[PDB]
Amino acid sequence: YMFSDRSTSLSIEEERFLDAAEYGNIPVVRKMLEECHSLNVNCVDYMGQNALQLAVANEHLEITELLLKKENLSRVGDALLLAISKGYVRIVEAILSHPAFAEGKRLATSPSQSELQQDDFYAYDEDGTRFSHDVTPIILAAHCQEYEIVHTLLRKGARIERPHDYFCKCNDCNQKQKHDSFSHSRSRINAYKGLASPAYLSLSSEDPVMTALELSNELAVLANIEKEFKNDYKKLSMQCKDFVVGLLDLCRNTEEVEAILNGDRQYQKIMKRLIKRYVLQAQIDKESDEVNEGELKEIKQDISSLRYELLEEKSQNTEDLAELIRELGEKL
Amino acid sequence: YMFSDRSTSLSIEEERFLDAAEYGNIPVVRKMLEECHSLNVNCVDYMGQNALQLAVANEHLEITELLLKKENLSRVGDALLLAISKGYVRIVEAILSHPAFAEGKRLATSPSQSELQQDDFYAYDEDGTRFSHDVTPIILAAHCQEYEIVHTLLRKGARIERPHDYFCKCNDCNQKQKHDSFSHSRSRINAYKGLASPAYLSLSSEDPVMTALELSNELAVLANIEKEFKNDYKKLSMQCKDFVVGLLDLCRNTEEVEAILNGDRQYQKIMKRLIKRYVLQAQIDKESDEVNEGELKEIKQDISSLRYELLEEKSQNTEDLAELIRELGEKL
Amino acid sequence: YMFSDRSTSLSIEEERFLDAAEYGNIPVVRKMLEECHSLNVNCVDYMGQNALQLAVANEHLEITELLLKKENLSRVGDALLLAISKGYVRIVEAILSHPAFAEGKRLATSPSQSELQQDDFYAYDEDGTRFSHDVTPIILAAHCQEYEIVHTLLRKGARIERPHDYFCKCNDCNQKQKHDSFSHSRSRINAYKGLASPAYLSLSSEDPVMTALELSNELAVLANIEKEFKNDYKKLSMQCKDFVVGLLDLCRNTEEVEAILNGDRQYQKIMKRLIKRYVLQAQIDKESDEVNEGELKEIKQDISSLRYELLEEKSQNTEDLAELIRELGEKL
Amino acid sequence: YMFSDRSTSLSIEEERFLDAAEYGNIPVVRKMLEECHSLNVNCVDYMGQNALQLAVANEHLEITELLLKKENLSRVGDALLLAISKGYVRIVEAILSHPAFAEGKRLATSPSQSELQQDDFYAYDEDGTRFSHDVTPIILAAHCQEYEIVHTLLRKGARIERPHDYFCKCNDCNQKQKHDSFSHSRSRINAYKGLASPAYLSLSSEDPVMTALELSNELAVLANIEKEFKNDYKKLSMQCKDFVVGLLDLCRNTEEVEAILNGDRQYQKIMKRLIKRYVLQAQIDKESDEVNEGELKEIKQDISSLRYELLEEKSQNTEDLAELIRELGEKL
Repeated sequence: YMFSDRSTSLSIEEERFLDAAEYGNIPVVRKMLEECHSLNVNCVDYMGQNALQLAVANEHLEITELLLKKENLSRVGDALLLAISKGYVRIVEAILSHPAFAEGKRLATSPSQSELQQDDFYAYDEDGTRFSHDVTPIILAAHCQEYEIVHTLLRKGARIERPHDYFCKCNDCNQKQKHDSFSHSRSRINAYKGLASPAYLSLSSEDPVMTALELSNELAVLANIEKEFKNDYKKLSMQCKDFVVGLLDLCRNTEEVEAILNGDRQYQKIMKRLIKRYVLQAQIDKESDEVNEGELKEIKQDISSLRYELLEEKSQNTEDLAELIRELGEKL
Repeated sequence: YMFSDRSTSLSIEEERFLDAAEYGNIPVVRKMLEECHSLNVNCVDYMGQNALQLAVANEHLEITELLLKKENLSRVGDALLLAISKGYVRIVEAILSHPAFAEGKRLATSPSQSELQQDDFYAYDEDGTRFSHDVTPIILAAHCQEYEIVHTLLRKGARIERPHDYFCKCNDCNQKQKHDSFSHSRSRINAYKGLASPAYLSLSSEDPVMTALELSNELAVLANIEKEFKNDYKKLSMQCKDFVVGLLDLCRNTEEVEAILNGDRQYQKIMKRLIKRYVLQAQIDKESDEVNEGELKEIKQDISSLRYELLEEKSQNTEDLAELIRELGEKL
Repeated sequence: YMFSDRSTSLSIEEERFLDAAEYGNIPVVRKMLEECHSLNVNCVDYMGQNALQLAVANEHLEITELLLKKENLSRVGDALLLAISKGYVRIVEAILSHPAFAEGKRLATSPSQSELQQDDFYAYDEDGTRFSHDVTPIILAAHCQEYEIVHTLLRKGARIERPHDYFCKCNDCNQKQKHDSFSHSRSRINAYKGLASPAYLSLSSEDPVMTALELSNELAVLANIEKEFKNDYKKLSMQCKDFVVGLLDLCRNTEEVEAILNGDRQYQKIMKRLIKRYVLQAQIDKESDEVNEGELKEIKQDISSLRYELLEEKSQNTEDLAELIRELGEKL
Repeated sequence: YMFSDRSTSLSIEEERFLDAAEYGNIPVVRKMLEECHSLNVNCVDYMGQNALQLAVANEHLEITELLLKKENLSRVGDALLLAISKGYVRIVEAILSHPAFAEGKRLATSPSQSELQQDDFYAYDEDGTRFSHDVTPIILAAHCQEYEIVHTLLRKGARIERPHDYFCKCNDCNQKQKHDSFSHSRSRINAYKGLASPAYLSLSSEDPVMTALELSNELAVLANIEKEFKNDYKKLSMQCKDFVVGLLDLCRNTEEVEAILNGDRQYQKIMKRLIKRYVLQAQIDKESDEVNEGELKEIKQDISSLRYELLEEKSQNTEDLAELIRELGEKL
């Protein structure tokens, strides 16, 4: 009558490996990755998550690099999605060095259809995604509003494609509408929430005030036309108006105020100054929010990882050294 | 006129051992457990708590394993109850390797009556329990709503037995009613709060929506019938309705919505997907609560434990090494 | 025009010593305490506080023990008051091993008058106290409501003496009234706030319900009689009523409820059980408050202390070892 | 279409150096500063910030001292402004040992005009300041209300010059008014907010009650006269009234109350006592605010810095030692 995902009982090797991957015990993971050639690294815990997922979820960077050194690894895309969703920057910039993300071939790609074609890349528990099918890395990065990850995914040449019209009549949109209505509406609202984020507006365009105003008007039209999610499509336009008002408020000089209120070389330079000012201001105001439990969980896990590394390092130190002095003590 | 539990004044050995067990000083606890054969490990502090209780209450895993290596230890069940009540996962999974919990013979057992028979296992200060007598580990795990501990205690084959009817007329229930009324009503409301937790509902049944609805109706009937705790029995049914509404809200596909709203292979697979989705969502929303003082207390105690371990380890390192180079310096 | 307490500019020795005492740099403090015989350990910072005060204020236990090894130290009583006011338990139990607190001769002593006689023990900046003159350690411990410190100061045989009547007519009270009115009223309200704390009520008497009720009635009489602080004297009686209601609420058995509501061997045992239950419950509810900045300041200072200790320890390690291998490399 | 400040793609040397400066990896920064003579230390990240700015923004003191050992460094004044704005005390007291702040020649200097003359000292991204041009270090220290930094900048002999009259008619004020109106009004309100801070009032004058009252009346006059920012000029006067009321509330003796309410040797001593009492009280009440995310970011970065230092130190330890025992093992 029990709910258990792992139907097969877990061996002692997989148990020590998964607790070591959960609590960042780096050197015994090195030992298990080297000496044990019967160690299935695609093992799952009681919930059904991989050692890479357990390593990413607790912010251990070193074991994530060490696991990415292996090549039989799976569910890497969901590890990237989880690291974006919690906002671990170095884990994202280490996962993006995997060969599956070499040319950007999986980051935000509409010609390789994620929802229509069973690509099966972003997946966990071989049965479904951790988010919607329409959610791609840069959409989730815009949803979580973390600026360094958005800039890294933009430097990889991945962007958010604007959704189609409310009645586009092309057979792709008609087929995606006919297969599921609620999923299609959720895809549209998720892509528009990704488009209306201050991170993507600040880092993706060249005239962010113009793009923000056009998006606000377009979201108001899709608000009053569409009946499902009729209020959230107005909240996104309110977020765009909030973004352009925050750009107005961060101006110091009267030249900056006139450059925003006019919009029209010099304008490119003053917009590149104001975008940087707004990014640093929003970074401070994200650093001035109250503290949730997950950050202390990260700190306690990093402390335990430090404990394991230092204890084993000094133990292997005294063994490797006392061997070489034992050779003396026997030799002399 | 002073209140003091330990009537006997504490020796210097017991003082150093209890401060070392309070602040996680691992190696001097190893030294006191080895070199001192007159060390009563059942010593109590000023409050009256054991070294195992002081070690569990501050989250020191290593000294908890080290104390469980000993065999004259007492009050292990209350250490398990305290580790469940604060939610230390590794301490629970290390305490459950003790031989008193080998076959599950003490976890959630109604044929071995905890309230009626003086089992005296879950006890502190030889005079009473840290909770009610009806509180067993999985009931407290459902009360604290921690999912990994509930899954571990369920894998041990322990479950919450449903309480009897409001007038069962069997002589066990009549005797437990005649011995104490307030204690019996508290036992009933504690067991029903354990049954209505989202952790036990999500991890214990096969059709959680059906069990949640049946429990909500049963709790509404026991709400309007019983006069004592007349509102809390409605709050539990409101929690069950909140649980089934949260399951409805976490659906993505229209197939998932239809699978919840109908209830009737494919349904087993879609329920095993939705239960995992709800578990991960509730884990995130538990990780998004504000921070209390006890977590920082845990972090400071782990930092002090790390300090003691590293300082003594490098000190014993330089002594063990400088001895072997002193043998040279005298020999050559 | 500048405000500066230290009129004499600070030498480089005193500067390195005071920054090392501020940030817990243990080994350079050992070096400065040993090799420098011209080091005035009563030096003050820019504010005017001693190295012991700076060491206590940031929770460094090791340098506090090291400074208490010295004997020319001053302002120890204010260090005890500061450690009580922030609630550092081990620093208090280490400061109470100083010879000035050997027999309890300074803890809570009315025959050695603190306000009338210029004892000059609890002092900083040679001009005044960090609190009122009537504030003694156990009064401040009752004000901060920390239970372990109250129990430690009670085991030292220090207690809070009840203030006199509103018109006592003894020449001591008349003289203390004639010297200052506002100071005398503040002394009375501070001593009554110390008497009405749940810590002192729970740890100081044998029948806490009777003492709490008598104190609540006495505080209501002094509320309606006295005009100055007319509402706070009612808030203390409300705190006493809150304490006895919390004792009523923590009862499990009907025997415990009847033992509270009656008050009259068996009653001594059941009160010693309920007092322990209330102490543990209030300790949990103190550990369930939100987090202030000072705890993170303590954690960051302990981290920096750990960094300094480990870095210097491994540096002195490699020097002490490489000397003894250099003797070889030159000898062979 | 991408927004990127660093138009030149970053080399692998600059990448390893900037990630090492971001996450406090001290020894590889030592290695890159020594062995690489083609390392442009004025490199910028994706945002456009220097290695000194990235090192200051995450509170790494050791790499900040190490970078200040170099002499081709730029944007030091904005590093000082950032360290003041986040309130890192040791980083400020280490940056003020740079030769650009030797005699106080850049701290708060009106004869060397910061807004009128293009001094280009406090700058980032070669295009603008992180704050207004009128913002100098002690004005920002008064804005952030951190007392140790205000005292350090006051001991450097830097002060806040009072702004001119609302119509001063001198050609400097007329020219600064004619060049920009909004910038001039922002400069006036920023300087008056710096003057009305409790830190500058408590640490800069000799009779703080008189200065606070004169400033409150002057700010009320500039409130009712000036139309722009008409309410904030009243909020500053309300802050001055709050400051003098807090000084009244912190009095213990009736002599202290009479010394405040009169204002008129003995008065100098009692004001020097009350100013110290208010400073310590405001320091406690700043340490009793809720916790934001940036403090945990500082703690996690210090933990990672400790990890890097200890791991490399023990690695270089075992290499340097095993070389000298290898010389033996080959020699004997």
